[PDB]
Amino acid sequence: NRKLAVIGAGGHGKVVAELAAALGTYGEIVFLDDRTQGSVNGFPVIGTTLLLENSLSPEQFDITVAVGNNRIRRQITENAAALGFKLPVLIHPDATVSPSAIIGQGSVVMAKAVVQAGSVLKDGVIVNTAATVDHDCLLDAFVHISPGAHLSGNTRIGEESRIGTGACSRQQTTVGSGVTAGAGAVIVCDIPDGMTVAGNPAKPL
Amino acid sequence: NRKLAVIGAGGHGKVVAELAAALGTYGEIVFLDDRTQGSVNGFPVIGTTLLLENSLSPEQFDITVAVGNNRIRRQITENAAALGFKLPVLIHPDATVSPSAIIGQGSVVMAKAVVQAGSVLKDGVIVNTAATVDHDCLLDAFVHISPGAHLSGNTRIGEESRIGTGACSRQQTTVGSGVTAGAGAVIVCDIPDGMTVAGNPAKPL
Amino acid sequence: NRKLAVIGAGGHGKVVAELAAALGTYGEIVFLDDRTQGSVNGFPVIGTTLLLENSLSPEQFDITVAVGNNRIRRQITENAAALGFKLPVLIHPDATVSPSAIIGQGSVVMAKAVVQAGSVLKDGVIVNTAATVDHDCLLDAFVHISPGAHLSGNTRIGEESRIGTGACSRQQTTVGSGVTAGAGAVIVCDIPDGMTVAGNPAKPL
Repeated sequence: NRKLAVIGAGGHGKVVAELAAALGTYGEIVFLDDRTQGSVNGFPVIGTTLLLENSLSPEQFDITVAVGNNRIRRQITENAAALGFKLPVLIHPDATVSPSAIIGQGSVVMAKAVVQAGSVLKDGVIVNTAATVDHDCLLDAFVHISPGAHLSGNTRIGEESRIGTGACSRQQTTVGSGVTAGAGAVIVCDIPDGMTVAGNPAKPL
Repeated sequence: NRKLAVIGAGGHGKVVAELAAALGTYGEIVFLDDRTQGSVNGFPVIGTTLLLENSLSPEQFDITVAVGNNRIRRQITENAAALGFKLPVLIHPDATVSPSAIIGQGSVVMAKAVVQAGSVLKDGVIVNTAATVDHDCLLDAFVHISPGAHLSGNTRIGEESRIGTGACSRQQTTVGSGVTAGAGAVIVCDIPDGMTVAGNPAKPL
Repeated sequence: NRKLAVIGAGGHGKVVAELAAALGTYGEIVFLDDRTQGSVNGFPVIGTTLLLENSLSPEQFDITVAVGNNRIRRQITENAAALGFKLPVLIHPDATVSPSAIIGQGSVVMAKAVVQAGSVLKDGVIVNTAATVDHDCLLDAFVHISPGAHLSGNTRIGEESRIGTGACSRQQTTVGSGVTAGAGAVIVCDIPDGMTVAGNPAKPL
């Protein structure tokens, strides 16, 4: 489509809108947001999220959901998909993505991020600024790999998990679903579903 | 100006001189240094720092202060500014800097570094090799973000603070002025002025 | 040479083969491997490692040894060199390598990696995804700097040492030979030969 609607005009949204602008492929980039009006960082906020169900045509707008919170991103993305909107994979020109990587709709790969050979990312993943996902990783739906986090080869990350800024994993580690790993967490073993961990090595909080 | 004088021909200076050379915009790049003579890494050392006040014309030379120590960088930069020299912001071709970032004179952004949307860097900041400054950060004057350090969104770093190699911050953290955070420090709360911290999480030393 | 044989078709091998493909300089890229047959990631496995001594001509094939294990990489690389094969330094287009860096045969520098001014890398080094080696470092033979690890200026790393994913060093630190530093290790002092360390700060295990 000629236009992109970025849902969420917070800080993450600003970065995503600049990423899209850098691609040079959209005729117009706009925000939907429920808390701010006017324009943000030079992009217009054309309305609230009610426009998605009520106004925007999937024949005119692509959608990206720029919400950091994984549960909310999931809810909005699934609603957009259900309404028939395209959810482009947005990859910054300064990211490096392997030609053998597979990346699901609605995912965003930020400046300086790397996704290596054989990795599989499901829907709505964020690989944030300078984060790396090495070969043969599996990142399930709505996972957030925060800025500067580094996953070793063969790391699996379960659905909706958040891996904090500057965190890392040892090779062949498995993180379950709904896991929170704090900034700087050093994941050296498998982490069960629903756990919050932090530290070096990462331990339950 | 056609020429650049890099003050400081140590290791940091070598990297800064190569950064400038990569820009392909200067007719000549030279060093001022007080400890070495001849040439360093193929760039001539044309004299000591006494040339700044006594010899160099601001109509012919731009200045960059390639001194890692934040206090000394401050002293020399302020002296250069007072003598009317231009202090270009030097951004490596392989850095990514947001078009909405604001960066003060004399700052240096190294290869693979990223500065994201809405960030404000004051004078004489170093964002070193592969360091990232995410959206809406504020880095005050003569801050050094060391190689591979990653600041989350909305991180504030006070004047002259040094954030060590591989360190990181959680979102919305505030580091005061004159703070030293050691290599690998994981900054998970606000850090008062003048403190030295290290560890995961970062604690006072 | 017109052709490249990548020895090792595991995950590391897949990344190395894609790196070579990105260079656009080889007429053909193939694998030797002892555990897999057919093709891997779209590159043919033309035989086992017995082809090196018995079949491949050094007048037709360049060799790279895509084995993560430093001792095995050393053994195979030294054998290839002894049989007269060229062992190109392979640098990903998205890596940044200083024009004043020196890098020994058989070394590999991955996407987003940086090697800064005055650094010296001996034979068979791996600088993995987004790892950085700052100015004036010395990395001895068959060292592996894992993804996202960051070495400060003037870091020396002894022969065959493995520096884990997301690890970092303080400036002017010396790591001995045969050292293992775990993922996330924060190297703040010198590490004697043969030691295994981990933690923040890195301590013996």
